[PDB]
Amino acid sequence: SSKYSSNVQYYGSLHNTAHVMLGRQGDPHGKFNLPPGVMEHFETATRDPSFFRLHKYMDNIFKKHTDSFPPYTHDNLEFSGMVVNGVAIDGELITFFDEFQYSLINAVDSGENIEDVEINARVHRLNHNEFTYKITMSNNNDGERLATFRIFLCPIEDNNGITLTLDEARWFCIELDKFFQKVPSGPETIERSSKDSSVTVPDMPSFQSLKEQADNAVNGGLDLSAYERSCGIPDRMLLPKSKPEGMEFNLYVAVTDGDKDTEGHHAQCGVHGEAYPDNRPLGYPLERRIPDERVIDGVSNIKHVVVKIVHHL
Amino acid sequence: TGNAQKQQDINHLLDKIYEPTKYPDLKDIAENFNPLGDTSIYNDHGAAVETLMKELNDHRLLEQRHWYSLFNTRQRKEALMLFAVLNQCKEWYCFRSNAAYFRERMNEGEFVYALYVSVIHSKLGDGIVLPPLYQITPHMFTNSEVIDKAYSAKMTQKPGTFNVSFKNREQRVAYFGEDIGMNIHHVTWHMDFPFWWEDSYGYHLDRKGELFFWVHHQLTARFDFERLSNWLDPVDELHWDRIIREGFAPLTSYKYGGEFPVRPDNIHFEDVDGVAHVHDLEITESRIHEAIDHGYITDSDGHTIDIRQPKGIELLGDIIE
Ligand SMILES: [Cu+2]
Ligand SMILES: [Cu+2]
Repeated sequence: SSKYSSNVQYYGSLHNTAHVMLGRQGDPHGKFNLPPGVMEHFETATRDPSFFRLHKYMDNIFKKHTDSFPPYTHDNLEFSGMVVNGVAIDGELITFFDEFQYSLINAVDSGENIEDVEINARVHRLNHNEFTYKITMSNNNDGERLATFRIFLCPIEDNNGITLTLDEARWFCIELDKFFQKVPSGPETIERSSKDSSVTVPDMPSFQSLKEQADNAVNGGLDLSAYERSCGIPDRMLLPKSKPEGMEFNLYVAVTDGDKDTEGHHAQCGVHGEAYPDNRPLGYPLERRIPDERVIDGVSNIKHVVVKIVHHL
Repeated sequence: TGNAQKQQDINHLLDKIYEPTKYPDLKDIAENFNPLGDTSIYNDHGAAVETLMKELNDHRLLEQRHWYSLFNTRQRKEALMLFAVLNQCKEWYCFRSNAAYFRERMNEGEFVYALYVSVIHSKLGDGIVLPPLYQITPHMFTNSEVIDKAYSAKMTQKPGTFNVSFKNREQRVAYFGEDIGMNIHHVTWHMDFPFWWEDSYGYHLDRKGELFFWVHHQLTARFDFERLSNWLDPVDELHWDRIIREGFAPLTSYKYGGEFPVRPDNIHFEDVDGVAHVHDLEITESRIHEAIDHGYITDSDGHTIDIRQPKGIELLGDIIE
């Protein structure tokens, strides 16, 4: 229920209200005058478990609609010349637990002529290791064509170990990268780094660091143009945590037709009115019922290869 | 005697149990014998025999080709009378005879049960090794599928072995409970030391009490272990005031009887007519839990028998089971 709402007086605001609604569960009539709760704030909701319980619900509200569309045909997905030949990781894909430090100073009150003591907080966050993509594929077209490199990382077995079906698992897939590259007319091997991913953002510069820099520029003459929008998730979060034993995920490389995608136009963080560049709906082409896998499987420009992730303890 | 004799006889007795015997000797015996005409073979001057007969006569004994549970207070009594004959035989001539004579007009369950317990406890059954229940009466140890696959084999007279079956449950720790070896032991353990033993039968099973305490503590432990190995959590303790969380479908069938009733999950314990009230347990449990807590068990006279000693846990197992 943003203001783009057609009939806000009727459809109200499920999601928002659901936030506040779940928050006072500690004090509804407010006899205690407890403050708002973890869920009644963005920098703190991911905290509380019902957070994900509440969005699974919202999630399948959308899924009901997302799923009403007729599955996709063959003539539908195909990029006529362009066929991926192979998908390989010149990698590892290994995840561990790094250590980070942010500063607790704005937290403690320091009046005056009492001086600053540098206090710090050290946290334990997840991390992985750089690994590159190696997409091998031919342009059996006459010239050069623009292409969208779409890469999802879907699950394989059930945690019962049932091994679901790219119907059961299509919706479960997390986007790992999306980029537009020009393909040359024949055999080519394109590469792509953990680090070039479009759904990722690096940890940010420290406050002090940004001070030192704002200052160091004003005492004798600032380019952090890297960080002026940043919509993404932490690079450390790219891949999932996994098992120490390791597990096999299913890597989906689907290469659609750049010219019809970007058939019109940062553009990742459209923070200022900037028209989202891709035109395909979102989660393409795994956003639709996939009744017989028989199909995904016979379009040249879609290819799936199993990867394996290991967790260093 | 011998054994390769006693033994032979046994094997014959328990052969194709669900149908009148095909071993000619067993049948002229089955016909011509009279358990009441030489009250001398019997160490009771055949009071046992004369009591079965009386029932067999008023024909008030459970029918053949019918089910049987050892939990049925009558079915048990009947089963247990056969035990009592077979039991006071001075020699093989009297056992064979009876477990032939009866074999042919007593129900199979009572019969199978009777013969085993009898062989196990009676003075006269030393040499013998009993065939594995699982092959004697396979409906109690085999799946319902394999069972039907076997009935088909037979209909068509075409032989062969079928593979039995067992991601959605905790029928992941199934390999443990459904094993034909454990199932054997579990029954044998309680054949060895039956809940119904009266020391009149001849001797005294020593510490059946602690034995009882312990045997289950180990199934219970052994079981807890397997669930460990399966990312499963130690087992919930059952309460009479709560729901039966984890129900199952056995997909098992009786030979004569039908298919084992299934239980849905999240059910409420119902007062079952004929056995006892739900509450009837609750109180029992209390009476039990008060002996433990007092230090003493109180008998029928209001005599407090102390259990804060070594004999303790068995006296407790005597009242608990
Ligand atoms: Cu939300
Ligand atoms: Cu038992």
